[PDB]
Amino acid sequence: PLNEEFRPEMLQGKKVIVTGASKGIGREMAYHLAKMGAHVVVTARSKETLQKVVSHCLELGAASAHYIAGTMEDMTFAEQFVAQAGKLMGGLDMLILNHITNTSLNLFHDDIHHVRKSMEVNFLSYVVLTVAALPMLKQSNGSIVVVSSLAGKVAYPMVAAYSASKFALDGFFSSIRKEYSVSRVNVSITLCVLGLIDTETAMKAVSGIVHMQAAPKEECALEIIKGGALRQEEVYYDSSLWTTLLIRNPSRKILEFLYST
Amino acid sequence: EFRPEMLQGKKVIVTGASKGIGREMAYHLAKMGAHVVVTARSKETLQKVVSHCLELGAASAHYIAGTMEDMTFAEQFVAQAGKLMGGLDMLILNHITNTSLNLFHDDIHHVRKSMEVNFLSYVVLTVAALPMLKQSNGSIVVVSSLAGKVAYPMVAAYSASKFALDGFFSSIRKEYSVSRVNVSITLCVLGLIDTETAMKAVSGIVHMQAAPKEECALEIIKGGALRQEEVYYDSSLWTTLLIRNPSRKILEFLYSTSYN
Ligand SMILES: NC(=O)c1ccc[n+]([C@@H]2O[C@H](COP(=O)([O-])OP(=O)(O)OC[C@H]3O[C@@H](n4cnc5c(N)ncnc54)[C@H](OP(=O)(O)O)[C@@H]3O)[C@@H](O)[C@H]2O)c1
Ligand SMILES: NC(=O)c1ccc[n+]([C@@H]2O[C@H](COP(=O)([O-])OP(=O)(O)OC[C@H]3O[C@@H](n4cnc5c(N)ncnc54)[C@H](OP(=O)(O)O)[C@@H]3O)[C@@H](O)[C@H]2O)c1
Ligand SMILES: C[C@@H]1CN(c2ccc(F)cc2C(F)(F)F)CCN1S(=O)(=O)c1ccc(C(N)=O)cc1Cl
Ligand SMILES: C[C@@H]1CN(c2ccc(F)cc2C(F)(F)F)CCN1S(=O)(=O)c1ccc(C(N)=O)cc1Cl
Repeated sequence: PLNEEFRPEMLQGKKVIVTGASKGIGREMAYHLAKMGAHVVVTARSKETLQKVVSHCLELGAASAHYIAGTMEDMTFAEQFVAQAGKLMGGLDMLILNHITNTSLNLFHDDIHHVRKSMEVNFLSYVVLTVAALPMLKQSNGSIVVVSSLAGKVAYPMVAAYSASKFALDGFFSSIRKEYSVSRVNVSITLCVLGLIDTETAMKAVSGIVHMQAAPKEECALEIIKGGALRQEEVYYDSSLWTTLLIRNPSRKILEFLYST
Repeated sequence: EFRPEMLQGKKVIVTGASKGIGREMAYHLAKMGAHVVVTARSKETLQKVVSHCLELGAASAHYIAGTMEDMTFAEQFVAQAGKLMGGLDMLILNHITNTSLNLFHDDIHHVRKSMEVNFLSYVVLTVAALPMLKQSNGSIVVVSSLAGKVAYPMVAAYSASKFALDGFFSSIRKEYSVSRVNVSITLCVLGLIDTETAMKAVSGIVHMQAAPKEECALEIIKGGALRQEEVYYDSSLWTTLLIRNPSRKILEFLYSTSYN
């Protein structure tokens, strides 16, 4: 990690992809990234909402802003979106995996279809994008940024499929970080553990069932960008203070030393 | 609190029961006088296991062969097994897709197969079995690993699938508490075990102390009989000590009333 204080200029001229960027934290990240003079390529499914975002980005001072629309249910699209984004920017420094299949609050009864879709979109596609991007990311000694959640560190009811997929990201990407450590690949992996953030999709899905405070999505977004710029292993963000301090697991840090050899 | 008589006449399914810990588990069940239905892809080996379970004092022993890459087989395998045994008390999810030790190298197929077999089939099996278990106030036992709790290199796809199990099955465990479904869920976090397949995979690259699979198998069954939420089993007691996660227990307890 960059033993250093975050500077907005760290992101100037940086060639950055942001997925699920048509709303919520994805949008806000893209805007922040634009104000810092980044080249931004964004994706999502709705081209309409995507274009609007691209408008707002160019004004803000984005060195370049582009969009590509498609669904990450389709892995062939996943792959091509990254090569195409590479084109539009002339390389890739930071890859921001953020999109998720749309979810709500339910007791799991029989939806094996929602479980697979969550696994494919929330997780597998992240792996596809990662493979697509790794080449460019090695040359630029860039960064992968992976947005996760409290539900991907601890267990909560009514978010089973979602939690499995976030847990799966932890498992896969943490495991990959260590491989890059051994094989000396200089590409940072940052896992971001977000508590409730006030996106319009979250507050819609939380209404009635859950009473808890939502942290701003604007600071949430900056915080994720900083964690990746500074190449941290993990980032925690949550309105509370209780929360953010327990997330770190030193005993885990301890056992991961058994391999060291 | 545990005593072998707990599993006498209990109806039990063991998956991946043709080799390693799965075979050992079926054998313990047989001694204990359980009704057992076992599975794997190979009928030849399942046959050998079934006759052995009988010699060991099994109240009943039968195999059903098929691949858990097929969610239709998985889902019918449970219907068929349950109807055979007249019900079901315990479901022991244990099988995995063939895995070896290598650096992730763009092999997305392996990552997906691992999610399919290691994680998703466990869910289909569970859905299929839930009505019978609700009826018997039975139990689901999920066999996981250290890589399902912590990050290691050379096991990326595998860890992903096992982490998946923890996040999914712990989440549903909370759900049953609250919807008063009396079906226990046990996650078993096992370090290295001396199964032929583990031993062939983990060498001669490195090697730590392998605990014995007969012990492991039994601790898994015990964990399940006693309805515990997690079971840890490793060669080193220092390792077992470090597996537990109190911060998590608190974050889940805190946000327990958070609310409804
Ligand atoms: N906000 C929170 O309370 C909270 C809490 C914990 C974790 N997180 C994490 O934060 C991240 C963003 O959350 P959010 O609430 O901001 O998300 P969101 O508002 O629901 O939107 C995420 C984006 O993903 C896109 N998307 C949906 N399906 C897609 C698909 N099949 N292929 C490609 N893109 C797709 C959506 O755009 P389209 O509909 O146009 O496709 C959307 O822009 C997620 O990774 C989430 O897990 C958020
Ligand atoms: N042994 C260890 O060092 C270790 C460490 C940590 C965790 N674990 C956990 O312990 C459990 C058992 O491990 P193990 O070492 O005992 O495994 P194993 O003996 O090598 O084999 C597991 C079983 O799964 C079956 N199987 C393979 N592919 C299948 C498929 N596609 N569909 C249905 N069944 C299939 C195999 O039978 P067929 O080939 O005939 O299909 C076999 O009976 C696993 O969940 C593993 O994650 C083991
Ligand atoms: C309920 C929220 C938002 N959610 C989310 C995000 C984006 C969406 F689009 C939809 C959702 C969801 F709510 F429907 F799941 C994902 C899951 N979580 S979370 O991990 O941020 C979380 C935070 C705090 C607590 C707590 N009780 O302290 C519990 C949880 Cl699960
Ligand atoms: C290597 C073993 C056995 N393995 C396994 C089991 C059954 C199989 F069939 C195949 C494998 C595998 F090794 F090939 F993945 C699954 C993964 N693990 S483990 O999680 O028990 C483990 C134990 C100790 C260390 C450590 N070095 O401190 C690391 C790990 Cl990942």
